Amino acid sequence: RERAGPVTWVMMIACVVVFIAMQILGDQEVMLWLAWPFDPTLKFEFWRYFTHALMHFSLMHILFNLLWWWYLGGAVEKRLGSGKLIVITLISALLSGYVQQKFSGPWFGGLSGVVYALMGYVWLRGERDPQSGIYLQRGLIIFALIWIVAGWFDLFGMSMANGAHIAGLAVGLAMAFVDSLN
Amino acid sequence: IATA
Ligand SMILES: [Cl-]
Repeated sequence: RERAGPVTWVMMIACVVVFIAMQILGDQEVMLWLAWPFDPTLKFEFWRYFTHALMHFSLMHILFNLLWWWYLGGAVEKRLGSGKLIVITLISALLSGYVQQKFSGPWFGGLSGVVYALMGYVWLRGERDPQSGIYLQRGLIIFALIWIVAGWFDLFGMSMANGAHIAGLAVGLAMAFVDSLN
Repeated sequence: IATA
C-alpha cells in the first residue's frame, strides 16, 4: 500500500512545515534560523549543518525535490531500511552544504543535494550490487541528467547551488561504492 | 539565495 516509510514521510512533512513558515514569515526570517552557520558565533548550532536542506524558495523546486525524495528515498527506505536513508541524508546534507558554502557562502537551501546523492546512490548500488533490489530506471537517469544540465546552465528562473548538487552526487556515488565492495 |  503505502510507498513512503517513516523517514521518507517525516522529511516531506518537515519540508512542508518549513515551506509554510517561509510563506508566512518570509524567506529571510526563516533563513536566519535554519541557514548554514553564517557567523562564527553560530558554529555550534549543529542543526544548521543540515536544516539548510529543508528550505525551498519556489514552488517548482520544492515539488520536484520532494518527488525525487519520495521516489528514491522511498525506495532506499523500503529495500535497505530507515537507517540507511538517515545516513545518506545526514552525510549528503552536511557535505553538500560544506562544499556550497565553501565556494559560494552560506545563503543557500534546498533538498536537491540530498536528491542528487540519492540519484547517485541508487544508480551505482543498483549497478554494482543488483541483489540489493535497488535500481535507477533508464528514464530516471535521463531525467536526472537533464535536470543537472539545466542547473549547470542556469535554465531555471533562479540562482542554482551547483556546488551542493554535484557534491551531493559525489557523496551518493561514494557511499554506494563503499556499500557494494561487498 | 541559491537553491539546491
Ligand atoms: Cl527552491
